Amino acid sequence: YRYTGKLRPHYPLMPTRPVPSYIQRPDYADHPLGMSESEQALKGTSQIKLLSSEDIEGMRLVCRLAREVLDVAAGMIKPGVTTEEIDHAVHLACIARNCYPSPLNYYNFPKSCCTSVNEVICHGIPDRRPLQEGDIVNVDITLYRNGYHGDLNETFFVGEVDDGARKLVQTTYECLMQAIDAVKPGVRYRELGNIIQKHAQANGFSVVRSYCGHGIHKLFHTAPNVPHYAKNKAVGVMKSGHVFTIEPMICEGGWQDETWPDGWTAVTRDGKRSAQFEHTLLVTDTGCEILTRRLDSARPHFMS
Ligand SMILES: O=C(NO)c1ccnc2c1ccn2Cc1ccccc1
Ligand SMILES: [Co+2]
Ligand SMILES: [Co+2]
Ligand SMILES: [Mg+2]
Ligand code: NA
Repeated sequence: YRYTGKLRPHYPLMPTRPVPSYIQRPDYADHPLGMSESEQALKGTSQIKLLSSEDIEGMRLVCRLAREVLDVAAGMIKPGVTTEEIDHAVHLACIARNCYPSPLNYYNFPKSCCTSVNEVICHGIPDRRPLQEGDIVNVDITLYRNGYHGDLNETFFVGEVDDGARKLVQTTYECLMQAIDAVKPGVRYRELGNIIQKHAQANGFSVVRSYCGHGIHKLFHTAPNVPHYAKNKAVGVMKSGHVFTIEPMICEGGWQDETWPDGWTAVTRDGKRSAQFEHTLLVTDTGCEILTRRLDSARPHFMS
């Protein structure tokens, strides 16, 4: 395998972390290939759940808890910290909040969060590599509580970064917020990729095509499919009571991705950097609520 950049996996991985049996588990947690029977059943349906009041309270709760866990991870980002140590802290933080860390054994993913450095687009596996000054790193969190999943991510700076890193991360965050600002009943899910790609291209960046936003609630990934690029053919119209993610991945060079031999880590084919942000959103009559927002600070972590 020809690595596309400088990054390499740093093995061994710490042995798999257990979740106490007192924590409710999603179906895939105990499936040997990590398959979700509930996702596979709804595979090939395009109908989007209208959440009940009970469902909405359950999503507010788990999305609030997932934000608290991302904020734990954000506190740790500095030179010399391993991504494995971030994952260990995340894993304990979930457990402390009576949540299952959704990524764990999702299609056999080995860890409790994804940590994506520099050319990694998404789904990076926490490992023994110490963060270096100049790195950008994304931490992607998803929790499962009382049957509901809540999903968010942010990209962070590792000490001082270059002007390129600042522009890439700022623009990706702007893409996400412009998409969110368009969300309201009656808007087609395919329109968000037009707004995202228009703002990436105006700043000289490309948009990953292989990974999309998703419906989320009782399932980790379900309808709708929400592409981040222009002129996609996503099916569906936003209705009050829909919940889904927007999670644009923006790249310095081309959009093309490939996967490491580990089967998970997605990287730019050209080895240039990619950044990502993600929120979980509830469509309301007036617009949108950001279920994974910060409650106690106006700005994402990179802004400070
Ligand atoms: O937080 C997440 N997204 O916002 C999240 C998303 C999608 N897939 C995930 C994670 C967790 C683990 N896998 C599963 C996987 C399956 C085949 C290839 C690569 C990864
Ligand atoms: Co996520
Ligand atoms: Co997601
Ligand atoms: Mg090394
Ligand atoms: Na990256």
